[PDB]
Amino acid sequence: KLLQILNVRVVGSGERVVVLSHGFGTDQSAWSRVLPYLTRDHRVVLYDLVCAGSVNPDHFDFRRYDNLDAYVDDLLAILDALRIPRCAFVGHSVSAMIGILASIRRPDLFAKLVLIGASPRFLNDSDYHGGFELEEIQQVFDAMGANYSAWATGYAPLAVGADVPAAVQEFSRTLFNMRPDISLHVCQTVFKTDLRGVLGMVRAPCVVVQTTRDVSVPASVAAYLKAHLGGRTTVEFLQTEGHLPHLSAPSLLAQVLRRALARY
Repeated sequence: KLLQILNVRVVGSGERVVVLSHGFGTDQSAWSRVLPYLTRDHRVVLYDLVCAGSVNPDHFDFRRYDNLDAYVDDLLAILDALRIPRCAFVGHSVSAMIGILASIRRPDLFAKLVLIGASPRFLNDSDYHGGFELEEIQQVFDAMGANYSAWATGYAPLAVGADVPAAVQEFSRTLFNMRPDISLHVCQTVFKTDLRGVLGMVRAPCVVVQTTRDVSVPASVAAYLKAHLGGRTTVEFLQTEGHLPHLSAPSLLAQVLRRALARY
């Protein structure tokens, strides 16, 4: 079942296992440029989220995946299936949220988290700056429904951030492959998620990767995570911008991953 359905791949080798888990609009191919920096040293597990365009969309149960817990269930089932008792987990965006929840459910299994493009809550609240307002997201949801292709075309370069045409082309490729109803549903699920209250339950050490601008993650979010995450947390800075550094600046991201994954 799950190992086939979610395109699970295990590559490299080592006692140090690391799971790479992609974000919204991409699939595991997003990791392809960083992957060669990890596989000499680590056993690496890749998989696609059930909402990825590279997964048959008829597996997407809208009821089941109404919250991120169901995505955590998939991740845990994959690791249990592979008989992995201990790993480091690298998660981008929605997968950083999944990683946080999964590390709380199973603190035995998650030795270290690396969180990229990460936020505990995207909507603003009283003295909390998430980056988004309700009326704004309502318009986003309408645009995704009215003309998904036009929405995706506009979003891709903004997510990449830096003027890196090859990264825009690549992210667009996978974004256009998400089924639009699934896309909208995931987008809604992420915007209703608020992990602020459970951050202190994370016991794993955490590296939060901050780029110099992310359209979906204000600069203040990383300090917030560092202040509230319950494990030993550091913020590591890349000297370039964007929400998708694994696509736009993979060599630089790989340096941070090699150091973060050295011991755990």
